[PDB]
Amino acid sequence: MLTDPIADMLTRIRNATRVYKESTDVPASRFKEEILRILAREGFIKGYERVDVDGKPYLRVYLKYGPRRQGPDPRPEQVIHHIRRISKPGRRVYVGVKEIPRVRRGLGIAILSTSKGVLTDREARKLGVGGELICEVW
Amino acid sequence: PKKVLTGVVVSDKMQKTVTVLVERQFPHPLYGKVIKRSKKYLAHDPEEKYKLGDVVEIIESRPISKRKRFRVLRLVESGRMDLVEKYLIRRQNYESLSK
Amino acid sequence: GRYIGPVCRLCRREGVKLYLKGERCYSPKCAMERRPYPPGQHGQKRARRPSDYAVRLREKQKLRRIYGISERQFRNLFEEASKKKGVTGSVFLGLLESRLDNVVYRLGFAVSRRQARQLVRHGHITVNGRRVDLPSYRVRPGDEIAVAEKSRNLELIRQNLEAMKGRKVGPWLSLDVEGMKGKFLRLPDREDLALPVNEQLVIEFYSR
Amino acid sequence: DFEEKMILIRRTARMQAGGRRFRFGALVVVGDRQGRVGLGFGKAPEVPLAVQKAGYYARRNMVEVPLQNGTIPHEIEVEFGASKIVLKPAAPGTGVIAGAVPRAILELAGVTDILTKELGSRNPINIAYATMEALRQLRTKADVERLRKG
Amino acid sequence: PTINQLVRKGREKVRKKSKVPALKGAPFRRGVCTVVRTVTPKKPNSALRKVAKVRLTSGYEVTAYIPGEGHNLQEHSVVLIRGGRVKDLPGVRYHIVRGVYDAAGVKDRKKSRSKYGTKKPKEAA
RNA sequence: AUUGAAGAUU
RNA sequence: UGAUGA
RNA sequence: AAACCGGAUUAGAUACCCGGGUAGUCCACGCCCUAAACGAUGCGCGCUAGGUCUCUGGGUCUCCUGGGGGCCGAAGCUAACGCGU
RNA sequence: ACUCCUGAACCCGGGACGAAACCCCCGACGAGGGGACUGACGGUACCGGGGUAAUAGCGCCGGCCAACUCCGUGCCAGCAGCCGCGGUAAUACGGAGGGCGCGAGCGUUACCCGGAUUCACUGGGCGUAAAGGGCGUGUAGGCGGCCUGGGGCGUCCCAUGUGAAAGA
Ligand SMILES: [Mg+2]
Ligand SMILES: [Mg+2]
Ligand SMILES: [Mg+2]
Ligand SMILES: [Mg+2]
Ligand SMILES: [Mg+2]
Ligand SMILES: [Mg+2]
Repeated sequence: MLTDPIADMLTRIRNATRVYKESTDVPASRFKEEILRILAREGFIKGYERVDVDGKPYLRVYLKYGPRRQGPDPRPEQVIHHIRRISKPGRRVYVGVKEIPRVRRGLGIAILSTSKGVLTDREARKLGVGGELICEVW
Repeated sequence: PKKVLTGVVVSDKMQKTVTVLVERQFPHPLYGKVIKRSKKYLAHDPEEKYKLGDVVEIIESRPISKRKRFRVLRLVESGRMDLVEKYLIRRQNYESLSK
Repeated sequence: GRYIGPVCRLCRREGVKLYLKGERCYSPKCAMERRPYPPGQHGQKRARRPSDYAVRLREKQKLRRIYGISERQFRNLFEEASKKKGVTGSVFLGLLESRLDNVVYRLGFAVSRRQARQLVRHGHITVNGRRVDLPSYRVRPGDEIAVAEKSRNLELIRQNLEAMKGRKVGPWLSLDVEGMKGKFLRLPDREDLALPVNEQLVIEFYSR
Repeated sequence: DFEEKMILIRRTARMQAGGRRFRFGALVVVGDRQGRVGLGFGKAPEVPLAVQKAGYYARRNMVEVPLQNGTIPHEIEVEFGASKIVLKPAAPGTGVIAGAVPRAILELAGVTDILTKELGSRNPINIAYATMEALRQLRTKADVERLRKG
Repeated sequence: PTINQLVRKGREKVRKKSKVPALKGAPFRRGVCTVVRTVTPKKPNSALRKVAKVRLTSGYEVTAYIPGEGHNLQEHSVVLIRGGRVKDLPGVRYHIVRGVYDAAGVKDRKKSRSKYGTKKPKEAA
């Protein structure tokens, strides 16, 4: 049935970038969108937009890389080095504000969902609230 | 404050008494996952009033018997025989577990 | 406690001059002039290429052997230094350097640490006037370290304190030569000490 | 001139008609203690030419180690085969608390405060190779910023 | 295992076994001898090794090694036992403490004197 | 006696 | 079809 | 064709080879519940280059497009061997 | 060794705090003021004077692991935490010189945690290393696509009570 849609997205994304695709559809959900917004803003993706395919709502995700590279193996560095689900249907994961993780001494993000909406970790910390720890990303 | 618990009536087979199944759920100390867990309470129903399938509040009470220690505070909703159904089948699984 | 045995003899082995005698370890030997090599039947056969361990060992040996404080006591001071706030390698140095017996010597009242230690045990020293006979005594900043007026007479106190008339003293210390007394101004900054010793390696010896 | 420490020498052996035939392998690190290290694996009929040969390959294989005062930008774990290394940043005063293999490598990039763990297979060669890959993999605030601007 | 699985069964504590029923934990036990046989080692080892059968205050009767140059033990000898296998002699897992009870210390012993149980001798000392 | 030394062999 | 222990 | 009865072979031959032979192999009904019961690879779903052979549908039938069976092998994975829509 | 110097012990002299209340007197049996008795530790601690060069042991030195040489011994006697030493040249046995380590201690044995991501939540695996159930059906249970609204149980936040002393 597809059991964790948000896992899915992270994975679709993880997969498309390692073969350096320009873009990936992922079937669209409001929540998925909210996570994408962060990705976009935090400068991990170029951007994203709604689209249809076979006339059902998707989300094209435009991915983003580094420059062509030095010697044998000219593959660009990845912008999204690591994108990992934390909370999962098997095991939900929640943090109080005092215990939100700091991803790769701040060079990374942790999307995290609160009752004040979906936020990066600094975002959440600032508005002094915690919630479901969605994924890390660096 | 006298504890208030809310559950499902799964037995009226006793005079002035009801058995109430109260589910509780929480994060498992080591393994994290939110796990369910429940307990039946025998509660005081003096006007043999609440019946099989009612959802009720249960309130911490001055003792009535050995094991009667709660009284039926009120009714939340009637009908919920699915919940009783759940309990009953789980109960009958038990035969199909010995020798 | 404390060592007691052949000495300008590790002025040796540890590879480098420790002035443990002081008075002589200054003049055609810390024993170390005549034979700059390890002791015993084997000490001048070809150096064995020493292990990462060996190295760390000797280095702490070196440092400790300088203040002649015992392993038990040394270790306690180190653990003290670890858990304390700030850069643990240094602080440890500050702390060893705060031992009365060492300070008595840094002030020149004696010519060595082992000799200095005796003057402390034998009542010849005061701290802020009140007498103190503990080598291990922790000197804090602002403390005045006197010769005991009763002891001010002996051929030794004379000779050593006279010897100091010309002499310069620790940036972190002060010493009024005439009135036979010193002040402990501040604990020494790593830079103030010139110890033949890489402390980061000592820290490393107390890892595994 | 960089610094050069020998992490490992071993004697391997192959078989031929009547008798075995020995060889020597040498793991050598070279570093300027200022954010530049190299690993070198050199093998030869004799220890010296081997060690020496390592030296040569070490200098031909070098890394940007972005020190940030004694320590590294952030945490990394790297797997190399069954070998795994974790590298952790530390405030000054700590030291290089590592195993002999990555200590050697960290020390010669002039890392002075780092917390490490060897996990998985502890085989020196691969631990050393992971360590290098780990360092080779460190980014800094700057690089990230460049990457994400677009 | 899945996490549900760990919730269901959990991990299992690796709780492991003594090598030395000198029973009640006890760091030493007192026994009385029975045989003072000699035994051949195994492996690639050849020699005539000293052993006693010891009947213990544990209730237990077992074989123990008699360490050092030469002993003075026989049938009714009465001895303290310490644990320490022999490793060349499978089924020998306890040593006899030398210098306790009816076990003489090792005569003429200069070096590791503390084991073997022999007093500081007097010569030029 | 033999073996590097033994077991075995006169 | 066999080739005593290290 | 186990067993077993003989014939050879062999140092011997409770075996390999040869001549016989009962259970069994076959059927019905009831048991047994095992295996190198193997892809030594649990089941479902989503994602990630291609080439070529093949079974079986559909299309506008060079081909395109489903569902099986194969091999080679992007990225990747693996201790390696390998695995690889 | 030997020169000088200091002076643990030991001797002499002094000598505690710990104890100001109960009580009595004044006041008023109050408040407040005055007064007296009382020390097991103990002639101890501590202070002053005098003053003797005055105890060193245990473990270890093949590798891991810091520290090497000569005899003896000849798969013996023995060592041995694991790997392993000893078969006539033993840095591995026993002794000795020397050496390393710790020091009024040093070693041994037993037991607990560590290292052991070797029960793996943090943090493991199952083609050939140990590990896919012989295969299905489907009970409990676990898990559950996209949109909107209620509720607010989980979850998150603020305040507040609680979390004794010891310990840290
Ligand atoms: Mg792996
Ligand atoms: Mg392993
Ligand atoms: Mg054979
Ligand atoms: Mg042998
Ligand atoms: Mg495993
Ligand atoms: Mg298997």
